[PDB]
Amino acid sequence: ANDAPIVLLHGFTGWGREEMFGFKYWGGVRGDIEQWLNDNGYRTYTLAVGPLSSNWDRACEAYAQLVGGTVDYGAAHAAKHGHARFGRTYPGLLPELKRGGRIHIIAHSQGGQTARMLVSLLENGSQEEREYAKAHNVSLSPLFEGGHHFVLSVTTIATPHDGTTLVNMVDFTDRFFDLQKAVLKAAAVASNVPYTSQVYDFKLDQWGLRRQPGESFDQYFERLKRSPVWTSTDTARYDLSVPGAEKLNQWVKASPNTYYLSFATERTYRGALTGNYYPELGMNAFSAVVCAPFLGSYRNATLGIDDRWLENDGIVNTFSMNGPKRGSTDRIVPYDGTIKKGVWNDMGTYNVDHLEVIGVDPNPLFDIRAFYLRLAEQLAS
Ligand SMILES: [Ca+2]
Ligand SMILES: [Zn+2]
Repeated sequence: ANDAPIVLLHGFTGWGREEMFGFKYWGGVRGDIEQWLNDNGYRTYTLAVGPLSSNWDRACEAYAQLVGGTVDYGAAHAAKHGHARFGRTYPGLLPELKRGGRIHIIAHSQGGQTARMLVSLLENGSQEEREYAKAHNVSLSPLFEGGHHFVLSVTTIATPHDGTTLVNMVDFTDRFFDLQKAVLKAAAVASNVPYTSQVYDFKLDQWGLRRQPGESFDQYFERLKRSPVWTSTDTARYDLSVPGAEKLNQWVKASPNTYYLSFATERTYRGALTGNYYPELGMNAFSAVVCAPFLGSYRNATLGIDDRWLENDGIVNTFSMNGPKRGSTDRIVPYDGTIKKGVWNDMGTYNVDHLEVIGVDPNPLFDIRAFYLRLAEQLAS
């Protein structure tokens, strides 16, 4: 049926094609997924947006990168949260978008919540931003007007649509920055070295946070921990939690003019005596040692977290991935050989871990190339 190019969108880790000395978030140690899709004749682009920023801030950045222009976070939103209204300036990867072009988004991890929110803003705008604009006589980003539907279909991989319990870990703060550290390591990048090039830009202009000359990432992360991008409600950290994801689900709905596709991942085995889930062999070392124990055993009746939630891919509960449920009116149906419009098409669950699926961690039985080509083909169908 269609011609749409594909835009790749990372999660709460992630970086541009030139960052990390060319080590690709999409493809990691296996290769360059964008290159493969392009070689195969599927036109593909990569967005880079603040890994730790809220989905709102991320969707605003994404809008700017796509159509070109200066990031506008909304004057009501920036006033409420205490950060800059305008951010950086982009050329635009897809100027055709201005004349009725369309796209497909392939989104990993938190990128899936962002892709959802982008769609919902494009279609509906923000009532709150429209009113704050009229009321204080300031300018409004066209992102907030509504009526701008240009995303034809959204595909999510290992997305915490309902939040992930990782956030409830007692040392979640130190362990989450340890993961940024791990993803760094997998790119042959030290955390105790004060690099002179950017390497990994967290894109915190709006918070006025930037890494300093002679500052290592270890040192940078300590500061980040104490900044509003870790401690405010306007953070990846918040939209990632269970209550945070459910809040997003209350206003971020499936558009009827988009097709939605979900892929779940798992890398655990159930223990028969405990009913706990444990990391399979070959699961990435950091999630194996640090995150998966906790994820496979944390229950919390007040949060409605029971045995359903224990299966996981090393970072996100598997139950969370098939589509938003908590606080949502979206429909989820299992893939029947056809992609239905306006609902979540549950493409099933793959025995792959969170970082193996984008190839950041090796997995020789996972045929990452055929995986992505099949996705590309399905989107074109
Ligand atoms: Ca592995
Ligand atoms: Zn913000």
